[PDB]
Amino acid sequence: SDVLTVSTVNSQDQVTQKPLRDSVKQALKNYFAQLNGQDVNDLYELVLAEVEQPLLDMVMQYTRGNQTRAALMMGINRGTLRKKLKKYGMN
Amino acid sequence: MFEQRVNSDVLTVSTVNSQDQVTQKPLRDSVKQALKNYFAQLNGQDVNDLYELVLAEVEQPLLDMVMQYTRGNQTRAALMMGINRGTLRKKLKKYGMN
DNA sequence: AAATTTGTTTGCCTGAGCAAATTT
DNA sequence: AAATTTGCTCACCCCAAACAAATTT
Repeated sequence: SDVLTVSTVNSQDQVTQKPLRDSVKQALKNYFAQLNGQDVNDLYELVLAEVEQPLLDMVMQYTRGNQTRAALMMGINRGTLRKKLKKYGMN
Repeated sequence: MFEQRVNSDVLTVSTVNSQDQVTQKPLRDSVKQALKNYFAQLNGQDVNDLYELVLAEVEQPLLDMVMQYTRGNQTRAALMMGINRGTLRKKLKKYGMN
């Protein structure tokens, strides 16, 4: 059903999958609890930078450095991918 | 007075370790693992949309939490996300969040 | 009734090329 | 020596702004 999942453990040491979206939700619930009405400036860039870094990181590992195959898997423009890599200084 | 809290530690998730001690670990790592599993469980065809896949999986909950936190308010929402109110409307429509 | 938000209009990623360089 | 990939140029979404209408303070 879901293709992006992570591994969880419960009290009874069973390992079970939960969707990544649930983890993201958890992280933000946390972030929000810790701040007390202190305003949030750029939450979108925050999350995005937090999520692109390991995305680029895993497809550059998977395509063994091949930016062309990487860009194809991701479904984005080769130039775009260059841009993103320069942005997080993985290059 | 102020201890450093780095970017990987701002958005975090509760993990359980080899000693049943609960610890906060980066959201980065959750994404990382979801992808490692998505790869290892891929026998073995091509992928053409990894980016939109991840992106939707991460936008949906970000949009959800922000709206809960602004009690439905789209102006405050778009303002704290740091995006134009119009595109916030666009994303919201795209995910059926109305 | 005044202030704010909504819903709606307006006007800063990509394919294709191409030579250099790298892998096959 | 061929094929592929890279680095680099070219020129089809996000944004502020505006405004009336709805809503919330």
